[PDB]
Amino acid sequence: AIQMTQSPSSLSASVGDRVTITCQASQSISNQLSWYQQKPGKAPKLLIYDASSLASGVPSRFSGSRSGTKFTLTISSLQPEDFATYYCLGIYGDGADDGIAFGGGTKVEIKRTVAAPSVFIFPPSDEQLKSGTASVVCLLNNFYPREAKVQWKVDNALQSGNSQESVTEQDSKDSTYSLSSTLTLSKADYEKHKVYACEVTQGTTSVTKSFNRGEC
Amino acid sequence: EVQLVESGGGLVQPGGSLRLSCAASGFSLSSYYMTWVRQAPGKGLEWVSVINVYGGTYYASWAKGRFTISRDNSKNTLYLQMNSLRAEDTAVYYCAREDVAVYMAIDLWGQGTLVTVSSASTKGPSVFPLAPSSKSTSGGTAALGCLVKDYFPEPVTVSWNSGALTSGVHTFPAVLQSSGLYSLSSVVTVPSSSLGTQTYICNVNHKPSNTKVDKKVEPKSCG
Repeated sequence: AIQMTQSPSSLSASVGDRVTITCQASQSISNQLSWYQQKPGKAPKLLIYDASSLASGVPSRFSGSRSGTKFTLTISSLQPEDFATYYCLGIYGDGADDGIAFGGGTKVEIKRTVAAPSVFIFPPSDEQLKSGTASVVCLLNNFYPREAKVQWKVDNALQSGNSQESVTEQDSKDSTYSLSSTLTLSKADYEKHKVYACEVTQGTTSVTKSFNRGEC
Repeated sequence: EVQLVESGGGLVQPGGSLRLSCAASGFSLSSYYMTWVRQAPGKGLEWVSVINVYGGTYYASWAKGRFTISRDNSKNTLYLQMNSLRAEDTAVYYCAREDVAVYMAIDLWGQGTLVTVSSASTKGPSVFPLAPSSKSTSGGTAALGCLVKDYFPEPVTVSWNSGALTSGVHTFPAVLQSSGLYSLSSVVTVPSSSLGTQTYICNVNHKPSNTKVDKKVEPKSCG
């Protein structure tokens, strides 16, 4: 009956900062603690074993340290490719009596300069209109930060409780994001109007991309 | 050259059973401890089961006598049989190799398989085109994509031109709609002068329903 208390749950830093993750053991696991990194959609990769030993093919800016029952994983110079979730694994002996314990995990976001999105808008296709439902999708490509106020207008009338948003994970190269806002209506509600638009607000700027039914 | 490939998993009704398998390539799993580790959606890693080099099986408290880990040495494959599945059992299950003689850690994993325990029924997706528009698209670049709507359960896999188009491709995570069905989009940016001469086909795969959709996205004109 052993538990791994990981801290913190998440943290943001800029490229070059020094970040620290801590793992507290319920009892004493001696040195049998390992650190792993997991990227979205992927299985974790072994970063550090036996508290302070480096794996094969892991850069030197990952380090591990032990102080009794407190284990520390340090990223000395954060790089844009370190965006992941980090876990500790402690094993009391053979794992019996729930001796194998994972940490809660730490999600590491990356702080960078503000970058404006490229905004596209796609009307619903006729193939989808044949079924009595219309989804118009607003795409925001390569922006930062993740925060962005995306609103919908139909005939310059603001919409609420009518769309759904989805965010990609932070890009592994330029630490950027991509957002999709899908506005769903019935075929009748789509035919009842003409001008559709999505407005993206990011600080002091608010760019609106639009299209009108029929004409083009 | 050393891999663990997992198969099995999909939609299972509560109280129903399922069997996951993990084929090893490049080594014999009979020489290592092997492990099954799960992860529920948006949560942490949860240890499930371990099998010894002798064949001794260790399980967890919540899955004691309910699951069964095994290995076939002739086929060189690990197995996890699940019998009394509950709603809290939906998760991505991973097969992992434990190196207790050197690392005292896990040095090899496999891609996960998603097991969804639910009473809902399997439904295939509808794939509509997000058509590229005229050359009024932020310069020389254009945006096109596929809208994958009304499917269940997860996951869906999208690719473009059978894996030939990868750069500038964004497949958004799925969103649970009010209807209990999922929906997502996959968009790609291309040079605007590519339209008309280069074809763009999105490849939607939905293994839970054994459905595969290839939709050629074509430009929508004006007039």
